[PDB]
Amino acid sequence: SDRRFQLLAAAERLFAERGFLAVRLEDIGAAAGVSGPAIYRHFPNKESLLVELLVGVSARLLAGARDVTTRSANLAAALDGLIEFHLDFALGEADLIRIQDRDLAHLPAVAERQVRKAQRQYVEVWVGVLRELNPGLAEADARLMAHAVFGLLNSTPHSMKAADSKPARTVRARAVLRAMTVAALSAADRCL
Amino acid sequence: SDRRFQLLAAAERLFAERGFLAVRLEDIGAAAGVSGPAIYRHFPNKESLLVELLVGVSARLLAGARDVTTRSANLAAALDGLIEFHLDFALGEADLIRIQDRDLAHLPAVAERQVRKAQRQYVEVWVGVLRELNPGLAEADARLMAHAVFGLLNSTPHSMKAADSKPARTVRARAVLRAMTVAALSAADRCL
Repeated sequence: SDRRFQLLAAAERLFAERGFLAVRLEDIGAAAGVSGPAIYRHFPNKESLLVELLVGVSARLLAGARDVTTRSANLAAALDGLIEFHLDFALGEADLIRIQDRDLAHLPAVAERQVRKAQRQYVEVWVGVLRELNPGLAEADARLMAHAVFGLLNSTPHSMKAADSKPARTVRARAVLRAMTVAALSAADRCL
Repeated sequence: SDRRFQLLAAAERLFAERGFLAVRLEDIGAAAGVSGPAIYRHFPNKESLLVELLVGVSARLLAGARDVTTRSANLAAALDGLIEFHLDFALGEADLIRIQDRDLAHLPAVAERQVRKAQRQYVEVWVGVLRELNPGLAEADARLMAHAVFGLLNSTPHSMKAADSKPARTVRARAVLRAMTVAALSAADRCL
């Protein structure tokens, strides 16, 4: 029916492999599996994809994270809920992490401000939960731990590349990273 | 005597705060503290600084990391040596990490290839040490562990920004980060 979402999918990958500037809109629809010039109806032109792609997913992850917090019985499980929830994003949507890391600056200034706002709030969602579990942590302490863990979790692009993606490797990748992050937050709490 | 290094120093800060593209060579020497056109003798023009800056430091960190391996009494101590050696770079040379994050693409093809070559080998130095400490782990495990740890350590620029640099905060950053990375690497050895 609607060839739009099929086209976004193609953009995500092509922006992930070769750079945003490297990728030309012409071969987005070609590699996508879509018609000729009917593409130039909803995604003229290139920058328009990047914005929906980044701004969209970023707004979700903030909502999705703030949901985990609301739905959690207590704080202990809220932290686990986040760890898992981010791990899902981290291992599943490994393309968007690379796009975050490179092509965030080739986003229109209005949308860039917007995406950064969401990231900041998403870190603050963690900080909130991380800091209420251990009130002896300062703001900057929670932040440090929060970015630390994300740094660790979002390091997957340097390991979970296209020539890989085997589900046996993914679940083992998940198993470890989880184990790493939980033990990293615990070491932090004890240190301070 | 020779105001080249003073010019290098200026560059690092200016490339870190404002983007590479945004930085004009004119105001590198201005904010640096140097003469007018005598600058245009050893660093014409802009791109030249970025290459010496990145290629120099990258090639050093490889050497420095490979030194830690050699001189260390045993393997367990070689890991602590590396963790501490990277912490030195991660927290101290915070500017470069932000430049490695963004403006690696605006390096000439020959230099970019060389900078990535060093990063790759620097990871392999860890891999080598991390894999001999636990031969139960396969290659792809020790890679994921290495990149995991670097993601955690190189998350500093999201906290230790220019509006700060109070040494009390850095020793705390160093203490937490080390504690987190050491606890994380063991969790990895256990889980798998």
